[PDB]
Amino acid sequence: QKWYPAEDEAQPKKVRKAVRPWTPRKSLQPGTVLILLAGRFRGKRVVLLKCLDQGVLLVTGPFKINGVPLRRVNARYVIATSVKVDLTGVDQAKIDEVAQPKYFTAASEEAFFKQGEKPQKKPVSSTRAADQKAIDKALIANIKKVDMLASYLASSFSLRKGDKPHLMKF
Amino acid sequence: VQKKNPLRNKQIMLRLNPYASTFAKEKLGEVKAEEGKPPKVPASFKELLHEA
Amino acid sequence: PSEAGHRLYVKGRHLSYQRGRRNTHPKTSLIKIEGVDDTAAANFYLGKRVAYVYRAQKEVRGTKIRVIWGKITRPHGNSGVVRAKFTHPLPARSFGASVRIMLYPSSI
Amino acid sequence: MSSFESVVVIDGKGHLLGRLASIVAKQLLSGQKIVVVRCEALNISGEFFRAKLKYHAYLRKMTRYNPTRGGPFHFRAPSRIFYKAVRGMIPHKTARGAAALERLKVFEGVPPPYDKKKKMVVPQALRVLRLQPGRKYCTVGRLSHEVGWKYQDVVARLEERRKAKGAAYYERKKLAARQLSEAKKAAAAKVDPKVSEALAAYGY
Amino acid sequence: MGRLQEYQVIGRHLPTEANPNPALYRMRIFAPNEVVAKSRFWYFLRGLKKVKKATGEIVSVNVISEKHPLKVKNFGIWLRYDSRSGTHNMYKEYRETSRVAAVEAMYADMAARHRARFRSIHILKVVELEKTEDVKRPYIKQLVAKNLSFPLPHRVPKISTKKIFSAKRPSTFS
Amino acid sequence: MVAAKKHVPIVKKRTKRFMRHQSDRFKCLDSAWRKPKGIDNRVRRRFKGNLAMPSIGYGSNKKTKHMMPSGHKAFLVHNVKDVELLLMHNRTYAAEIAHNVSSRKRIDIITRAKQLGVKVTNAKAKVTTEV
Amino acid sequence: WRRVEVGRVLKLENGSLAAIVEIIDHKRVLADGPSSDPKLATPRGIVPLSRALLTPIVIPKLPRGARTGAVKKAWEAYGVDAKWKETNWAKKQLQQERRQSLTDFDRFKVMRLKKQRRFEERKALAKI
RNA sequence: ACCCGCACGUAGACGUAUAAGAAUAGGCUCCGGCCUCGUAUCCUAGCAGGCGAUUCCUCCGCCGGCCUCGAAGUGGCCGUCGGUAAUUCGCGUAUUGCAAAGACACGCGCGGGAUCAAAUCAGAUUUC
RNA sequence: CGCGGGGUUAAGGUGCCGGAGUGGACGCUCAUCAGACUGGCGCUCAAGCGU
Repeated sequence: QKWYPAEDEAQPKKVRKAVRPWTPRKSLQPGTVLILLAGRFRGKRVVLLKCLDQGVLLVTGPFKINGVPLRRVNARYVIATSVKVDLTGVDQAKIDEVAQPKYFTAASEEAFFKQGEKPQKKPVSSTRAADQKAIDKALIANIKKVDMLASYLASSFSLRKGDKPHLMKF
Repeated sequence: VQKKNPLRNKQIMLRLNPYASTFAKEKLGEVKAEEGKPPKVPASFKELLHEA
Repeated sequence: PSEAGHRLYVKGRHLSYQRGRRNTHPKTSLIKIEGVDDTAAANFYLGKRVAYVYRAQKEVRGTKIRVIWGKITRPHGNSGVVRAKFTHPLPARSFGASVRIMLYPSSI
Repeated sequence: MSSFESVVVIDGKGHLLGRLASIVAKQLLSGQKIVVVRCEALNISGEFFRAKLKYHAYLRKMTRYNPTRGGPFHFRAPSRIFYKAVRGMIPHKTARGAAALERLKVFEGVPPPYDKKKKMVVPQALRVLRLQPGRKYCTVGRLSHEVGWKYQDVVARLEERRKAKGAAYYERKKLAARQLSEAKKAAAAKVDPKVSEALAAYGY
Repeated sequence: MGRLQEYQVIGRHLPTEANPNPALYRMRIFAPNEVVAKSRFWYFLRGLKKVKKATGEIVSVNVISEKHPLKVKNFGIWLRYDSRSGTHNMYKEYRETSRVAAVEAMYADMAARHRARFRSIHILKVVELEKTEDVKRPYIKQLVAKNLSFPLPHRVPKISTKKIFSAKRPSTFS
Repeated sequence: MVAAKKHVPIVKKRTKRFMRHQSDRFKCLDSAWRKPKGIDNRVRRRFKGNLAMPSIGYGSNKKTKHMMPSGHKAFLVHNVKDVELLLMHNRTYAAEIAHNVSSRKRIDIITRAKQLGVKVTNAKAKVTTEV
Repeated sequence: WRRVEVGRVLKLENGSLAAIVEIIDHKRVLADGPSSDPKLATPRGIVPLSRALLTPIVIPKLPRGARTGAVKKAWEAYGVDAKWKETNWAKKQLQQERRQSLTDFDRFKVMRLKKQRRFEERKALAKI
């Protein structure tokens, strides 16, 4: 580059560690109902739309049914159930659009005078709200078509007394 | 700098033994026995086995 | 009016540390999980996170609740006890205390 | 199978002393609150006179000076005998042992805050499962009778009053069983049976 | 002593120019594996015919499997036990489905009742009482009696040892 | 980017000090380590539950020896010429102004060290900020 | 109550039935299990009495020492599979096998249908 | 008990639900029958659980009356009021963006003043 | 026998103190202070003895 190395700083050797695609569990299929185990939507049943990369999953619990917005989650923090909802009608182009890894990203007088003040909680969007509605429309229609499933996705999962997760059949 | 087990690392085994790939490919570890009807055990051997 | 609890952890009891008879090693803790009474059942909770929750005396981040996080490493014995390692060793006054075995990392 | 409960009420009738004591001590050190009712009905294997003379050997251990400080205090109640049996197997010289022993409540008969609750039994210490039928056994309560306990007849009467109140519980409970079962049948008459075959296929 | 197996150990002296073609001594040894069978065979041929391991070799070591291990039968075993006082000869009956099982029971019985070791017992012979009435042990004759049928009272139910507390007192009518 | 060098993680095999045996009981005994020389001294015989003695196995890694938690090594400076010796070693060494340096000489050292890119451990010494 | 005898079928531990062919000792029996259901089948062999529970079904005339064909003929003649199907132990077993097979959605449907049935029993009890 | 001033909010809750006894060579019961198995029963839906409906008189909780509980003290019935998905919806739950300091009210306390009832040594001290 | 992390063992143990089985198969023993490959508590189809 521009500067001669001004100190005997050793460059790193070439690591032979390549990047290969993550292989998800056989239970992580598109449309599988997932139980979240951590976060602020902890214990809520959502629907997996697309499996992303490096363990991340694109999930959305139809906001109308359960208040879980179009979000990402690590696969090691979800339990895959045996129920798989049909995704026929949900636009895969819209799913692929929201699945890009940049959708969930983002000195003067006012800069000084805002120091020490609480940040304002941002309102959401006008296009992200429409994106949620676009995916939810067909998803909710399919979920209503499925018998009894809408009341299933609206109820939070919890452990009662005597229930052993090691002997269950999730 | 780091000893790698050839029984766990297949590349190290291929480095030390170039025959490992075609040993696994041609299944020389699951070789079958010679075909044909095997004969029966002689009666003398059986009367010797269950003696007094 | 939901009127229902929200528990997503298995209750556990921190029995003691890994030890012989006159030599105690606080770096590893022996924990009994409720419902786990065999090595095969203990094999399910291997790798799962464990939380020791306690109120101390004093609010720090708006609350008095502090938590020491750890992980189940291996089964112990034949009765379903597990060995667990925490960032720092668990307090010796928590011998016989309630710990929370979480359901993550999940391979289900 | 394995359960973590608020408090375990253990009905001490027909239980071996040492085996129930070991299970109770392990539970106390594990962090379980244990109360033991009917401590007079615990059983010791062998004969009367063997445990009798062993307990006289225990009373014979007396200090030379005044029995006020450091001497072996001889408590003649059966629950105190069970408490001694538990205490000998708990590290009482440490604070952990003190906490484990303070987690335990021993009682004679079934006290009023403990006759409203279900009483458990320990199959690993029951006399009918551990002792051979040809062997003999002695009762801790009548052992206490023959060493010097002064409170046996009294708990016998308030025990039989408790049994009379339990007979009241089951005439009320047979009554409750009548309307519960006939409500079950009258509900099966109006069972709208799609839910019925669904629950039958699902097991319930 | 563990999973004992009946081994047919054939062994002979080493062949010499003066004495070729030895006698091929064969013995049946109940041992857990082949190494014990060979060692016991030499221990016995050192005793009997005076050949040694250094001057002898093993012709063959074959497993003698039971012909009909699904049929219960009567075994009578003769044995010599070296006690503190001296050697004594005994004879005992066992109701087993295999000769191996009878010898295993024999070892357990003589360990329990007479405190006899593996090295202090010499199994003279193991025979099968094919004919009824050949059995002389009263316990075995009770089992061989006409139309046997006995109930099982006070049957302790197999409860879990990790189930600490039970709500209902158990019953022993099963 | 200005920090210390890239170094291997700093591992201290033991953080506590080796106290002299029975130095907590007697006020005439300083806590500086003295090797016990008695034959029946259980610290010297290394019985269980006793004091450990300093051994060469407790030594620090040669790549992180003498290194501060920031990653620099301490370099005692008495004047401005001494911080100038760290022109080519700004990432490996940090300036430690000596305890008997006056205030104005301390100001001279701190100013030059900032220009050279050398960290000063005791820059909050007998100086203050004027607006 | 029940006595061990030739023809006494007994449930072992694994949800299987085995008829006693001959009594070996006070603690062990020879038993053979010829059936068509793979779950109720049992290989012929020594069965310890401690690990077996006597079933009130009896083969009427089983000759002692009967080999697998005769025991299978008697088994099909009486209909031991059907009588094991009707008795309480297998109804409890089927209830347990169905109980362990509920998923999370099946458990939710069970609780909801139990709520409907429960409201209806509350109405039936409020009638009383 | 009041008047001024001052100070601070768990040897281990997360559904921490479940009462005869007596026997274990028998017990339960609807009188049909039942019993290895507490591997059971209840309860378990909604912003850490909202609004408006449709719709149900089911459940819970608070106060009064009638009685019940002494063993180391409690529950039932009726009545008032409030909430209440058994069924079906329209609304809000989001950027906390893949798990990691404001006001009011209620209490425990003090530092002085005097307010009752007492104790110790009319007059000195002390006690909720 | 240097300072640590992980794994596996020896001798000895797995009723509680005390980490780990009230593990399994076969028998024997009730001792008015049995016995313990017992230290205490305590144990008796053992927590004793032999395999």
